[PDB]
Order: sequence, then C-alpha cells, then structure tokens
Amino acid sequence: SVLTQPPSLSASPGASARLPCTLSSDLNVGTKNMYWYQQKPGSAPRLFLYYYSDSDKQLGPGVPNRVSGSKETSSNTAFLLISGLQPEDEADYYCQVYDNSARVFGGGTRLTVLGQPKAAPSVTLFPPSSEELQANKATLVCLISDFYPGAVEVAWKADGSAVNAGVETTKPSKQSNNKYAASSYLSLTSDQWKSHKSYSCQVTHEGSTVEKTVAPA
Amino acid sequence: VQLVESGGGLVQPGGSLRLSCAASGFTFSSDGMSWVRQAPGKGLEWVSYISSGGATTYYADSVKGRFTISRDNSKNTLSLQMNSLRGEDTAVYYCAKDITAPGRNGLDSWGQGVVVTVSSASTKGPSVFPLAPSSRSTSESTAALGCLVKDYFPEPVTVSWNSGSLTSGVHTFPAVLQSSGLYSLSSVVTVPSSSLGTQTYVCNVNHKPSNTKVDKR
Repeated sequence: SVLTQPPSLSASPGASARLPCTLSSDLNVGTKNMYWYQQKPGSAPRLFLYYYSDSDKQLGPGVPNRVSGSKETSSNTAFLLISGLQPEDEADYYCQVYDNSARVFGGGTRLTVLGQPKAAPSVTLFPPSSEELQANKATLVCLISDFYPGAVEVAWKADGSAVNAGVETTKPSKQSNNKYAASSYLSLTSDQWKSHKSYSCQVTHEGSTVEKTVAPA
Repeated sequence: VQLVESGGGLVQPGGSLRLSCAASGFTFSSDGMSWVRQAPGKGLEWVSYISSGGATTYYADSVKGRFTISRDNSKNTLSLQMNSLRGEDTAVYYCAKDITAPGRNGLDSWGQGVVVTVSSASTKGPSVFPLAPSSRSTSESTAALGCLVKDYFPEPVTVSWNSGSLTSGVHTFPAVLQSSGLYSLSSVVTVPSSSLGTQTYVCNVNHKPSNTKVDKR
C-alpha cells in the first residue's frame, strides 16, 4: 500500500500551490480520511489539514484559511491547496492515511516559495582514486552545487542500467551565497568498479536531468 | 499541549534504548498515542501505536518483535522499549497524539523528537584520498581537485587547503552518514589549470575526536 507524492514544487509568493498525493489501487480515495502534515526546516511535523470531503474537513491549529483540499476519484488522487502563498508556507508536506490500522505516509513534497533567482546545478563526478582502488575499494563521488530551489534527486547508472544499492545522498544544505549544495556517494568494491565500462550520476532538478559519466579505464 | 521526549543517544548495534515522553496540556489518559521516526534526510514512517487504555498496541513490520510501546496513565508518560537495534533504526523519534474522534483520527500534536544513533564505531579516524583533477573541464582555465574524507566517527571534521592559504573557490560539503554508522565528507577547490604544474595542492584534514590530523598531497 503506497502513497505517491512528487519530489518538489516551487511557486512565487501570492500564487497558488497544488500538492498531489496518489493512492495505490488497493485504496479508494473516496472513502479515506486524508491527513496532511507540514514540516518546516528544523522542526517536527505539524497537523496541517484533515480532509475527507468539502463537508468534513478541519484545518490544523494556526493554519490559515488560505488552505483547503480536494479529491479526484478517477485518478485516485487527493490534493492540498494553498492560495496566496506566503514565504512562511515553505516546508515539506506529507500526506498520510490509515490502512487497516497501519499508518502510511507519502514520500513528501518539498514546496519552495521563490525568493531568489533560480539556478541549475553544477555537477562534478569523481572516479575512485588509485590509492583507494589499490585498497580494493571504490567510492564514486558526485558533487552538486549552486542550485535553487534546494531540492534535487540523484540516481546512478552502471553501463546504462539503473543502480539499485550502494548509494547515499545528502540533503541539500544552504551555502554561503544562499544557493544550495548536495553530494552523492556510490560505494563499490574494486572488482565491482572494474566490471563495467562506465558509471553515471544523474541529477534531477525540477524535472530536468543532467548526467555525468566516468569510465574505469 | 506539550510532549517532551527523552532518553535517546548513541547505542551499539544489538543493544537497547528506552524512550520516554512526558505529556501535559490535555487529558493524556483519554487519547491514543503513536511514535513516528525520521531517518536523516528521509521521510516519515510510523513506528507504533497504543490506545488510551493500553489494551490495544500496533507495530510496523520493520519493528515488530523488537520494540514494545507502553503507557503510564497515572504519570502521563509514553514509553518505547527498543531491542536488538540495527543501523536502520538511526533516526529522530517523535511522540504524537493519535486520536479517535467521531469520524476521524489523526496525529494532532507532535513532540520535538529525540535523536537515536546506532553506530558500531565509537571513535574512528578518517581515510583521506585525493580527488585528482582528471579532466580539462575546460572553462578557460578552471580545474577542480579535492579530498575524499572517508569513514570517520563521530562528527566533526574540518578541512583547510595549503594550511589556510587557499580560500577562494573552496567548497567543503556537508557530511553524509552511511548505513554503516560512519560519516564521509568531500572538499573541492577550483584552481587555474595553468597552475597545476607549478602549485602543490595539500588538504589539511583535522579530526579532533580521534586526535588525528592528515595532510594529503
């Protein structure tokens, strides 16, 4: 039983944001209570909206009437609506239902209220060093800097096939010029490294993807 | 409403912690309660639920058999016994009201959480490897070189370049924490390509917790 949320959305102050949450086919969005939690940076989540229908709903304590919800039964999707976006609305948002007494969360959507120019990430990939290889180890290093919004998703490839394990990715961190930075590590054995002709780091920023590639030879 | 957690900290794999949460500002004994966890840089996942009177408890599959949730309604405390801890369990743990009203539920209030870290290390110095320039990356004269600072514990590490003489174009990234319980970190510098034959690059890695320093050419 799965709840699918987009990785990130951005919008300007005063605009409207629409945050979707798609429920897998074992669940029927029509008859599920929907819970939305806001998590501002450095803070515990907070109940933001309870939504069942336009006649059965409740805002969290402190949550202004700029907020509402909806459901589309055809796509099995629920929505969180925020109009007149204020910089104070910038946070991570989680949908959640109850399913035969299991508490299931979506993966979170990071909503950025634009307050600064956008910038695409600068991506550098380093191969394992010869010293590390000679110790039978191989860490690939993908470095991602100078981006806004502070939200990226990182995938890895080996010879054109998705990598499935050995990846660890940091959360973005605000850097000195108020842009954001992140890093990703692919941890392999030397013999793993030498088994493929190429490895690639893929960095996705608001639906656009950049891919750098290195070869063990 | 106040929910104040305590009793976290560092534990070795295969050990035990007992978390505690003291509640005020509402009739605690009338309400169900849950624990929810958040691993560093990841989303929310529900851990366990206990009903107002303690008769009913539920557990997520990743935790069932290992943890025990408890209540003392006279003392207004919630408890979580955590046995056989593994690396997956490193997270912030939130205590939350998990209510039953007519026609709804929901995690209405959340404490600010306690850190639980599961590391098999206690004090480990890093292995420092060069990130050699390795490509023109032309941009007229620009080349990127670095140091990988692998598998150290605990935080922090600081990095200098050429004993503090090189500061422009230095990008030291935030550390990642891997499922093994150890941190890794990278620092890169942007340098004129023309100078790679004239200028020596040395990164100065300081790890005060293990009383180790490294100067890596």
